[PDB]
Amino acid sequence: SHEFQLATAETWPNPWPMYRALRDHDPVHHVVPPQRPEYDYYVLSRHADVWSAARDHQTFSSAQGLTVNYGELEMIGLHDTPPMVMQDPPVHTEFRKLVSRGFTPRQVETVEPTVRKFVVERLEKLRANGGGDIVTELFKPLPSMVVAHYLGVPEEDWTQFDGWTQAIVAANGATTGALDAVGSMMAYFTGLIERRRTEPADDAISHLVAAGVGADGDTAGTLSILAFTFTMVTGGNDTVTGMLGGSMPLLHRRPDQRRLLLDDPEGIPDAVEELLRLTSPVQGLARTTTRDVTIGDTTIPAGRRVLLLYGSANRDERQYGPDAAELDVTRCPRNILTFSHGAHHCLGAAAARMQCRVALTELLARCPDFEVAESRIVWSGGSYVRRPLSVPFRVTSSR
Amino acid sequence: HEFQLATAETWPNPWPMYRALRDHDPVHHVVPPQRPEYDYYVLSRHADVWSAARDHQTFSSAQGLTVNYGELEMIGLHDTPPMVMQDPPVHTEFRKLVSRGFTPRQVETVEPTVRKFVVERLEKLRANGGGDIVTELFKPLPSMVVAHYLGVPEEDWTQFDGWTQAIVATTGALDAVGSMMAYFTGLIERRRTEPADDAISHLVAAGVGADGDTAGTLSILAFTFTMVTGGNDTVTGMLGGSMPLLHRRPDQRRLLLDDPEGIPDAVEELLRLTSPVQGLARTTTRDVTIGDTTIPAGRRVLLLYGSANRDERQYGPDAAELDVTRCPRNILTFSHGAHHCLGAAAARMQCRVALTELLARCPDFEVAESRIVWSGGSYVRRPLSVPFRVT
Amino acid sequence: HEFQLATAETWPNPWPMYRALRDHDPVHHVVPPQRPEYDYYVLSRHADVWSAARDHQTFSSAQGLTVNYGELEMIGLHDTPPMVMQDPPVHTEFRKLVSRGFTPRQVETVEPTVRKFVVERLEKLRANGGGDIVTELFKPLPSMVVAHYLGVPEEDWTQFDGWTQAIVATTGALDAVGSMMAYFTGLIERRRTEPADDAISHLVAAGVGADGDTAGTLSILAFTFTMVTGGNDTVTGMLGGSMPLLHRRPDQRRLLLDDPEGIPDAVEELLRLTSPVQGLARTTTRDVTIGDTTIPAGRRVLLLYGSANRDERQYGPDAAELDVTRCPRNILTFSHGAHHCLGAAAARMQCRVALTELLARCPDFEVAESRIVWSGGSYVRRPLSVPFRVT
Amino acid sequence: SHEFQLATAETWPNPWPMYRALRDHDPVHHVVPPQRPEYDYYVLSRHADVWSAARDHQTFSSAQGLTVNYGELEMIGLHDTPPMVMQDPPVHTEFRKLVSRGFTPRQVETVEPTVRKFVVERLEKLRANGGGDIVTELFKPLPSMVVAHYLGVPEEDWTQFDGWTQAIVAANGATTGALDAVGSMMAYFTGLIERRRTEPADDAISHLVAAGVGADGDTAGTLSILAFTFTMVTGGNDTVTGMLGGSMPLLHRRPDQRRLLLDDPEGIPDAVEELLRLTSPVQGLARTTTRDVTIGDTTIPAGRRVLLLYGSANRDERQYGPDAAELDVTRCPRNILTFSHGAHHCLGAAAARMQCRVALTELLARCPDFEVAESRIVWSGGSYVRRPLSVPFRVTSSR
Ligand code: HEM
Ligand code: HEM
Ligand code: HEM
Ligand code: HEM
Ligand SMILES: Clc1ccc(CO[C@H](Cn2ccnc2)c2ccc(Cl)cc2Cl)cc1
Ligand SMILES: Clc1ccc(CO[C@H](Cn2ccnc2)c2ccc(Cl)cc2Cl)cc1
Ligand SMILES: Clc1ccc(CO[C@H](Cn2ccnc2)c2ccc(Cl)cc2Cl)cc1
Ligand SMILES: Clc1ccc(CO[C@H](Cn2ccnc2)c2ccc(Cl)cc2Cl)cc1
Ligand SMILES: [F-]
Ligand SMILES: [F-]
Ligand SMILES: [F-]
Ligand SMILES: [F-]
Ligand SMILES: [F-]
Ligand SMILES: [F-]
Ligand SMILES: [F-]
Ligand SMILES: [F-]
Ligand SMILES: [F-]
Ligand SMILES: [F-]
Ligand SMILES: [F-]
Ligand SMILES: [F-]
Ligand SMILES: [F-]
Ligand SMILES: [F-]
Ligand SMILES: [F-]
Ligand SMILES: [F-]
Ligand SMILES: [F-]
Ligand SMILES: [F-]
Ligand SMILES: [F-]
Ligand SMILES: [F-]
Ligand SMILES: [F-]
Ligand SMILES: [F-]
Ligand SMILES: [F-]
Ligand SMILES: [F-]
Ligand SMILES: [F-]
Ligand SMILES: [F-]
Ligand SMILES: [F-]
Ligand SMILES: [F-]
Repeated sequence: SHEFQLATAETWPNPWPMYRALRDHDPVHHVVPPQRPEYDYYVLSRHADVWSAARDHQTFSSAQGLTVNYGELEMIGLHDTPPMVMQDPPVHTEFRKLVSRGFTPRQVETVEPTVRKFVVERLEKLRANGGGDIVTELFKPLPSMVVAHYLGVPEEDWTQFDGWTQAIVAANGATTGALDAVGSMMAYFTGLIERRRTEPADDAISHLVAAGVGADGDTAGTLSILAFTFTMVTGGNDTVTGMLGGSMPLLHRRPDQRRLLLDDPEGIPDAVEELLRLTSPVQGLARTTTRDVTIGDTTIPAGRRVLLLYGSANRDERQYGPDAAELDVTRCPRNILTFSHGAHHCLGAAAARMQCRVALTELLARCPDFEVAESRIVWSGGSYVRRPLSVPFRVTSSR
Repeated sequence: HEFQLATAETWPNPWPMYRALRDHDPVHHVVPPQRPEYDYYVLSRHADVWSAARDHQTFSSAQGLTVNYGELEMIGLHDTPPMVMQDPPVHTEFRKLVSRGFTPRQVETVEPTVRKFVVERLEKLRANGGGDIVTELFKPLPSMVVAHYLGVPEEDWTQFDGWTQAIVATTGALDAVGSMMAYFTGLIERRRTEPADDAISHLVAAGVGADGDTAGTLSILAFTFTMVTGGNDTVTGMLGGSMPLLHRRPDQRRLLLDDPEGIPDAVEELLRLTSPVQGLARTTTRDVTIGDTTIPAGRRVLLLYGSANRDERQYGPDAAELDVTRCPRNILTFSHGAHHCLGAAAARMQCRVALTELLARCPDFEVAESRIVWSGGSYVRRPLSVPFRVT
Repeated sequence: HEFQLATAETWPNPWPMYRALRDHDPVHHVVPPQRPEYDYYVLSRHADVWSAARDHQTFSSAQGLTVNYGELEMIGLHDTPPMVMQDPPVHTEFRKLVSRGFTPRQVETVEPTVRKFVVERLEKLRANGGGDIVTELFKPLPSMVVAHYLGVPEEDWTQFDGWTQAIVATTGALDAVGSMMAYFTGLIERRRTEPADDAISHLVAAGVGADGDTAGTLSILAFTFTMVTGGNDTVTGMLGGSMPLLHRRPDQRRLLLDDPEGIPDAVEELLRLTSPVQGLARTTTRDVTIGDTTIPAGRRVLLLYGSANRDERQYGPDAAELDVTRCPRNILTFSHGAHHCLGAAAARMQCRVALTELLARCPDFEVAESRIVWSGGSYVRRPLSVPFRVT
Repeated sequence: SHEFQLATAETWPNPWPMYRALRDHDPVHHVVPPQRPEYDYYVLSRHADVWSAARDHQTFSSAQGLTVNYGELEMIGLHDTPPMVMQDPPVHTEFRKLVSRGFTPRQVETVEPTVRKFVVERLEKLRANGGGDIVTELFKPLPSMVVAHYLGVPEEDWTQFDGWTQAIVAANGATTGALDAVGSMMAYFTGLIERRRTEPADDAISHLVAAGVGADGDTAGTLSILAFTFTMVTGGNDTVTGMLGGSMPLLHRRPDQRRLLLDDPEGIPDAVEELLRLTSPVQGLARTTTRDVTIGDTTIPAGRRVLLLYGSANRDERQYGPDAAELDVTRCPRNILTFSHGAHHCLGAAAARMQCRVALTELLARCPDFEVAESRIVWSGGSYVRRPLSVPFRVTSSR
């Protein structure tokens, strides 16, 4: 297929061939914006290369940015960039230590029931109409509760909070309700932060406040806690949506794979893994070299940005065999990059996995013969996170 | 004595330490016993600092502006600007847009508004014999100008300054930040359909934040925050920092009293001696050699503007003292090069005004040096309290 | 349940967790939430652990033997051997010399001395109905043999064990370490002109420490320390660990009571089921692939000897239970390959003796499983207290 | 001159030409023991290369050993190796943090008087005999007091402690008094450690005990504190001796340089720096690569040991000019490697510097026209630390 090109809503449907293209012919692809040559960068597509890069945080930095956009830490450009910039060990270690305290196994169990309740409520509402938009009806609002949960947002506010969430996530002058939501969200948290100073819980934010972040005047601290929550509200929400929605077409395309999980629900957890591999909600993130580095026969100059195609890595035939491109709920894939590897390995991987499990389990139980109108599926914009905005669902069984 | 990052108790007199460095260790090496890897260098001579600032490709700003490699560690104590600028080409565009909010029309337009406040507050002080000139005037003063450049509508200036003064400060500032944050979100929204001439309007007009951006809208708020705090302290610093200087040299003030036509030139001298931004670091993007010393690539190098301005090698023997008639050239109070301060004009205007009115309405005033209280912070040197007395 | 490094409260029954791993996650990946970089793998199947241990060039020992990358951080809590062995070629020479202190003559020579103590203490216990068989016998017992291999003269064995028992334990052990340290320095000095057949004599005879070496003399002391502690706990572990097993399966004991000619074979079975050294890590020297999983170079990989020995894929369905008649082959209680235990013989002898005398003089004994107390430590599993009762 | 070859007492006199040889012709010299080829290693001699290597602790590890001896962390071989093995950041960071607490400026001031007292006592005793062995009479016992000081050894024990010190430092069956000293030293410290558990000072050791090292049973901890003290007693003692003694011939060879410091004692501190550069007590230490690394046109395989010739680096003409080999007390040398650079930059650099200053100052004041019988100077064994055992001194002025 075509050569590298950052993804758009139009290209998100089948980026797989471009990946194969790169993997089979330009493992270390050099991109040179024809107009702005000073912003050239590289793209890694082979599982092996992407894997090493992600892990070797010493050579491939994060604190410079996570996208191929050099103006990332400035003002112009942004739009498609994480709200917060992550540091590298040792600097990053304090943070990871503290925030991981709000990301324990109890955190998952404590909110799983809520997840299932909602999943079942919406699933049955859809069985009522014998169809609908499973993304709009379930996979979009679903993650918001988990994110609110991890952020330490009290139930009374859940209603209000989800409001703001949905206004912002919708961003991509309809986005005016967005600037508004952000402000609202903004003030809310400075409040919640205040509340936590003396009424701490065990949510990530409580552990940062309790640890002193944004304490006695420390403005920069408070600001970063905010940057964190907004990064969670935005990304933590639609990465899960991307997984759930993105899984629909994969399953639809193969009822035999669906049948396996039907006669034996035990395969679901493993299936979630295979689904995670193929969907790769976070298709790719970039790094900045901290010294001239040589991969294969290409030598990426220091200071250059390199995009790690996690999505291509999870589909690399070299790592997963000939059928890498196909769905195999029994595959039990090892070394997937869906959550990356190394210092920043996703803290909510078990939260996402739980959500996928509950969702897929309930779905397969109540809508054993669902169908997806692929052709009518809509993909969100952005070049890094691959999620669907709309997924025409329809249980070939009603009432 | 040996070099060391300043503190509120060491800010009263860093001058000797600077001389020491300029004279005996131009390219000073600091090696923290606890962390020899988190080592850095300190340039103190005017010629070097000047050349360093001008050479952005070699001395980058995109790594931080502090000598602390672990600055971005949420741990605590963040003596650092609420956000950091990139270097060209990246910075070029940003700077180009924001500079449209820093035009001559911009500075001129608010001057009258500023002079009025200065006079009102000065007279309020004469009506009391004295008072703390920093909290009473110098602190609130720079607040207005920031708002003016951020495009904050006048009616709000009262409510706004309300937060400003809480943030630049029992942490009710958290609330102040939330309020101000949300405030700006609306102002940005608004600016999408009412593009004035403020920096923010020019940014929003470019597409920043204008689209449920997030990140983009957050960087807008980071910038507004930098201005809100940095823009206050620096002016507060210079205006307050000038008090003891003018107090100590009555002969100088006399020159300005007999001939106020020399106040603009005095403003330069005062800026040279105050250097509110005593220093800011950079990070070598390659191994660079200065004199005998060679600084490895990726090393923080603190540019001591404050010292460079007092460098005898540049301003003569008396470089260390007040000479309102000096008319110093090439000062580094606003750095040099790609990051040269955009609010230099705005900064100068506030002092030309403030100083003129001070001298014109309180020709005879006294400052209790001994009772001045400096703020903390190793990079920006400003007084928290400067007891004033007109008589 | 999910995998996790053992603790004194989890040592009572790890068997289920192992099964789980062997059956569902042969090459288990552990990713610490606080430190995803300090991640590692856990091999639990006999075939893999066996192959891992045999392949030293790929799975090195010279990085540490714990899954904790920050093991050598003085911070605190050091669940790790008092020193670490290198891999061939380096290890080859060391092992060659030290192995001369682990000869057949060596094991045979002290057996009688050992059996006597066993009998004395066993009778002392019969004279009291019972007592704690670990503190009363199993703990002091392995002490003698170590001393014997370290070349500690018998008269001292009393004073020596004195320290041993203090160290293997209000930290009067610090003093015990100092005393023992100095003790060995003299013994080494001595050995320069009185080279016996102990391991130390063979080392000193080679030139180690013998020259105001330091380092060299300190490594001698590190080794003697490893032996002193490790060599005790492991045997203490196996002997004590066998108590509940023999207690639980009276039918088994009966087989040994009617025919004590089957005790040597029972010793193997008991070693297979106790695996005092439940596990020890290695560090991949290259990217290596096991099954679907690929472990990156420089990754700690915990070899679960304890699990490999209970692997049904190797010993059949009942692999999980006591069959003194089994005569298990290729157990991993003493690892395999370049680091295969040198004191395997010495270890086996102490149990052949201890067990025979136990069964011969207390055919009818009881162990209060419910009241056994395990020691801490995630790699060596031994009981601190095993209340004994003869009746 | 000849090709690389680890130093011996016989070769320590003038190793400078071998260095130049390497620098000018084999900057990345490959050494291959003819008999044990598996133990091949590399040697860096150019200031630039040695400097980068020392700093880049990520690539060039320390925790594997500090010498070119691969059996370093085992048993056979040792002899010429540090008693303790240093870790790499982050692991090493805790230690550095705690021990540096006992290495403050006060620590120097608090013991400087003692240094000067002793220096003057011995100097005058030598003026008495109008000569003697300045190493045996002063530069050998001198450092012991500072080391005892930093280790937190109470004055009453000073007598006893120095005894053991001298017995061990003498190591290189006369070394029998050594094995004895070590044992004595050994037990002493376990005691001192005990004492510190409740009677802590501000000496390095107190900070480790107070921090918990070797606490509630932690045997490994206690053992490492010991390894540290023995590393100080051995190395901390004779590196200073190497500097002081080694400086004698350098000064002797140039009375004009000595004259400068005579008419202006201010130059002494700077002189100490130039002396430090030329003496390089720690001529070199090795590192182990943690990945294939390429210097120039040579690519040192990972896992290989590399010797960083600090002594050659300080003499590199490229860094210090044409006269790099000569003494210039006004040179004011920048970037010297005498104390290394990076994570392990010597903690006692200011202590050594103080000693050199006091010594050199007193010497130049009381023995302005001393002489050294170079030909009769004796060098200690070992390939890493270059110190003299004997230095025939003689003030061409008596009484
Ligand atoms: C299927 C959904 C998800 C995917 C694919 C995903 C993916 C990722 C990836 C790849 C990273 C690291 C990016 C890099 O630097 O390469 C990351 C980090 C992280 N994720 Fe997720 N994530 C998901 C859901 C979540 C959720 C629901 C939460 C929160 C409840 C979460 C919390 C975080 C946090 C806090 C980190 C930062 C860890 C660090 O920097 O050490 N993620 N995620
Ligand atoms: C006493 C008065 C002030 C002083 C001494 C001061 C000093 C500085 C310095 C040293 C820099 C460059 C720092 C570096 O990169 O090393 C700077 C940049 C800047 N200042 Fe100020 N400043 C003052 C007042 C103001 C005010 C009131 C504003 C406007 C509201 C302002 C806006 C800025 C901006 C936006 C830049 C960044 C320019 C760029 O990055 O291209 N400054 N200032
Ligand atoms: C219950 C009895 C014992 C058990 C289960 C045991 C277990 C082990 C294991 C697992 C190893 C290899 C560890 C590895 O590298 O992964 C080992 C090595 C060794 N053991 Fe033991 N051991 C026991 C008793 C003893 C005794 C009493 C001595 C002798 C006094 C001894 C001396 C050693 C030595 C010196 C080695 C190292 C060999 C080498 O590195 O080449 N062991 N032991
Ligand atoms: C002229 C004399 C001395 C020289 C040339 C010297 C040299 C060195 C060097 C080169 C290192 C680091 C080696 C490497 O890894 O490359 C070192 C580390 C150190 N030195 Fe010295 N040293 C001297 C005197 C002392 C003294 C007197 C003390 C103690 C009072 C001392 C305490 C230490 C300590 C504790 C470190 C370890 C720091 C760390 O690992 O972070 N040194 N020394
Ligand atoms: Cl603290 C933190 C920082 C970064 C990331 C990861 O980057 C997030 C994805 N994400 C978010 C949550 N879980 C996954 C991201 C990528 C690309 C773009 Cl354009 C936007 C976003 Cl939000 C995760 C936590
Ligand atoms: Cl966009 C921008 C970024 C940085 C700077 C300059 O850095 C500011 C000073 N400042 C602020 C305004 N005018 C001057 C600063 C330095 C040190 C410390 Cl601790 C705090 C602050 Cl705020 C200027 C604009
Ligand atoms: Cl020279 C040598 C080095 C290591 C080992 C083996 O490692 C020992 C076990 N051990 C000791 C003796 N026989 C067995 C050990 C493991 C874990 C923990 Cl936490 C402590 C210890 Cl002590 C054996 C000789
Ligand atoms: Cl904690 C620590 C570890 C290592 C070193 C440094 O290595 C020391 C030199 N030294 C010692 C003190 N100051 C300098 C050394 C090198 C070579 C040889 Cl053969 C022996 C020794 Cl002792 C310094 C502290
Ligand atoms: F798009
Ligand atoms: F660029
Ligand atoms: F890898
Ligand atoms: F139901
Ligand atoms: F139904
Ligand atoms: F302060
Ligand atoms: F001065
Ligand atoms: F000069
Ligand atoms: F840090
Ligand atoms: F323009
Ligand atoms: F307006
Ligand atoms: F001038
Ligand atoms: F005016
Ligand atoms: F005063
Ligand atoms: F435990
Ligand atoms: F089981
Ligand atoms: F299987
Ligand atoms: F660590
Ligand atoms: F042999
Ligand atoms: F004997
Ligand atoms: F078998
Ligand atoms: F027997
Ligand atoms: F029981
Ligand atoms: F020698
Ligand atoms: F080797
Ligand atoms: F360098
Ligand atoms: F005298
Ligand atoms: F005299």
